[PDB]
Amino acid sequence: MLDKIVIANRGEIALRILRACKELGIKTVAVHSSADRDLKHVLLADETVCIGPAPSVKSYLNIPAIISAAEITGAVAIHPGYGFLSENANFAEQVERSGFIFIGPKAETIRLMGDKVSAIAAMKKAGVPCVPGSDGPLGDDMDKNRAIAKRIGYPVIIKMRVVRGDAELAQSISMTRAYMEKYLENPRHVEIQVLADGQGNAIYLAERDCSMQRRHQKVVEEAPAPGITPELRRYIGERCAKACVDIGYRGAGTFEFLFENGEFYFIEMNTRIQVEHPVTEMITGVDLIKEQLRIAAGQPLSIKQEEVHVRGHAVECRINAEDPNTFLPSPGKITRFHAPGGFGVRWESHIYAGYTVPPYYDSMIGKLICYGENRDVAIARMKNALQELIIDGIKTNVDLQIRIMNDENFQHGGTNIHYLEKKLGLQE
Amino acid sequence: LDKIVIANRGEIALRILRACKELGIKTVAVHSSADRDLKHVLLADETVCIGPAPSVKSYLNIPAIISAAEITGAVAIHPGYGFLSENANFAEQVERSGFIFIGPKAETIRLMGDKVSAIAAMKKAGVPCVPGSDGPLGDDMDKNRAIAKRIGYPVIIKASMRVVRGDAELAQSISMTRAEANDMVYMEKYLENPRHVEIQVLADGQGNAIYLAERDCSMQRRHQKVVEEAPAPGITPELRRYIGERCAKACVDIGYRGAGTFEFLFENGEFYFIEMNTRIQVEHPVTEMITGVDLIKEQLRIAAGQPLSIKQEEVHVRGHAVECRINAEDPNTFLPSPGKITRFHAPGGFGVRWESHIYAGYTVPPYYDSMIGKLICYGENRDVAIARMKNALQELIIDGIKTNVDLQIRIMNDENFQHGGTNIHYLEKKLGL
Repeated sequence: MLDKIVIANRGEIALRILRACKELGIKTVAVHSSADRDLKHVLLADETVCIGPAPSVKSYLNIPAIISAAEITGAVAIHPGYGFLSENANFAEQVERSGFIFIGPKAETIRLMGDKVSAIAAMKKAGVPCVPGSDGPLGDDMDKNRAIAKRIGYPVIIKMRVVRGDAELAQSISMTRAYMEKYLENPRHVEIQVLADGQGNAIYLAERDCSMQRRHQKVVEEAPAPGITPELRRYIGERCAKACVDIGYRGAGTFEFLFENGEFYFIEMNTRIQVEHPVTEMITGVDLIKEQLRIAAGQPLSIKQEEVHVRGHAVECRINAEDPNTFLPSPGKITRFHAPGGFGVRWESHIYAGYTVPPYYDSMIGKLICYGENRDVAIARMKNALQELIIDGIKTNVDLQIRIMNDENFQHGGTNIHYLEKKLGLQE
Repeated sequence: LDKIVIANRGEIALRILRACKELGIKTVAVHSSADRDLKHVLLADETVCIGPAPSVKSYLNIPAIISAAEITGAVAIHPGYGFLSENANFAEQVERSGFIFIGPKAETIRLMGDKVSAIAAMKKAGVPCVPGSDGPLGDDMDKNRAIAKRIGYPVIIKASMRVVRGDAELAQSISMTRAEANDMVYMEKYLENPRHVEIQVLADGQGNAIYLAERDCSMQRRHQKVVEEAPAPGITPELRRYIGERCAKACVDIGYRGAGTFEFLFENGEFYFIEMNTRIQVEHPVTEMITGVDLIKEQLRIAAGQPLSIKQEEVHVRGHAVECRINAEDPNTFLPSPGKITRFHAPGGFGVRWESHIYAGYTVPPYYDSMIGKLICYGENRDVAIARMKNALQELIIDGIKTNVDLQIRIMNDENFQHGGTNIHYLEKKLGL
């Protein structure tokens, strides 16, 4: 076990990491911006270091400042959390080069997956399903061209016009010039959790559905994904796990796919922990942060795939300080706060009564996660929980969350990536 | 069930209210005037002030409770734990008044409510009880020693402090015991260092009953439970099945209906019946963690007439759970220590469950008990559960009053508690009581 580590992050995720550390007896060092002196985790850490002024560029994105805090404290490793420098290669490189342990994949691995090109290339070489297309630009031979569209399967997209049958091809292409790709009108956002030890072992931890989005930002997450069967689960899961090995992946990562008509289409890989990891912990019982830490300590993968069992259902609602009708950040002082409690209710947040939400950072202030033996139960608990939560002083999206829980479509399951914006009338 | 009355207060009342909500059941909160601000009361569908502060006048007031049910059109009453939960007259009146009592029948309450009757009934069903001479002792030393040999020393001679540890002192203790005290004496097995292991059951009132593993509640202070855990350390699947089956049988035998618990003394691999709690217990959540069953919802299903949903084969023990009761009390006297909570922060995290009605600004009344919350942590193993509890206790903030938080931390820090299997006297010994 790692003796002591630096938590290069803030807010919710910093507190989540802190608890994992404490459970394993790892000392913690909280680096913070002058404006986060009062963060809950800061108050609970073994040591603290002010790394700069408020602005992330000056604090949280200040590499030298974080490396230094590692060095002066005698820390052995650094945990980037999510966001910030978690997917910054330079950072990782430096960390190691500086003699520290980066709690994530290798910098090479990040570069690899960081670039969309190298990424799909690797995924195809790996056997992971990517979006089908022309495989290079198209020409004049519409006798030819139409042959590939057939192969692709309408509807197709010329890139950007959409075509559905032979007929509209010609003009479509012609008025376009003025590549081809398979078109996914109503897909779901399905992503797979993986863990690899760098030592050749890799397992997948089922999937999560994150279709409820606004501006390409996940608002509600759930696991497992409704409609996904074991075979489908196994097919994709195995493939993701194989890819890990192929690319020499180390740590926790997520393969995100678009899902439609029983098929998956690789979008990207997050080479780090995600916001929504808790839903997976609930249905599998695996603590993902602890595994991260173990893998970092050079330990082999403790879990065997056949040991990974999905039970029950879990839902996550992100709680943000923002005006629910403008969607404008809503920084401020929380005057009154009451967290929900009970069987199957998990609350992940650094906020407390009298805490002031700075304006400098992102608007997510907490995550509420409910688990049940089934989806209906999970949902029912969520509703209750949302009603117990109190957060006064600022505007939040609690009411919206409650409206989603109350949506028939949501309750039935299977809504697509467009539903939310559409339900809100964000299509205009 | 359409609507029910929560005939309790505090944490348990909130516990129940959440279960009714998930089930779509309508809630009626009855409260004393001093309990206007309870969290559950504020969340209930309907509220009714049944009396002034004092329990005798509100919570224990039968006719007030019943009337509240009538006027609201409720179909059942949930007694919770304590108060009137094990009061046969109450159960009886409830039913005769046209409401379903969420608990066993009054007769069962009476039966198990009388030690004599209870023991009597358990022996019958093959539930292990404390061994004894089964009737007064005669003046034949040959047979007396035979009885003592049968039970196993040490024994204690009771008349209708001496510990008999062998044959050499038997005769003298018996004589000496009569010389002192009708005047007849009896012998009983002496249990020097037992643990307190209790078995959780559910019965539908239709021939089905299941056991849901057990709980170790050995950490007690002045006979009050401080920490509870499940499963009990050192209990094998064999030993579990053995006592579990016995207890399910006793249920059928007595025609038990609802949630109930059989408490035992456990020593040297044996169980010895102490008593049966004919209601849900404070410590039920640790069972829910490791089995995944919502006991409060099952009590409601059962009351609705549903038979058991779970089959014994479907009951699985997974992980470990530890519960720390949190009380507002005087550290010397242990009496309630009432007042205004100025600052409050609850712990959170994976495997962390907090059961409490308290909140910042909330005032703890002097009228009731000192319990203000229950913190339960779960882990894939006991060690993890403890670690989590240690951290959770550190995050918990309750200002403005005196609580037993420090004592809980000391306990979690105890080497013996960490080793596990301490007995019923450990806590007081440690504390010097």
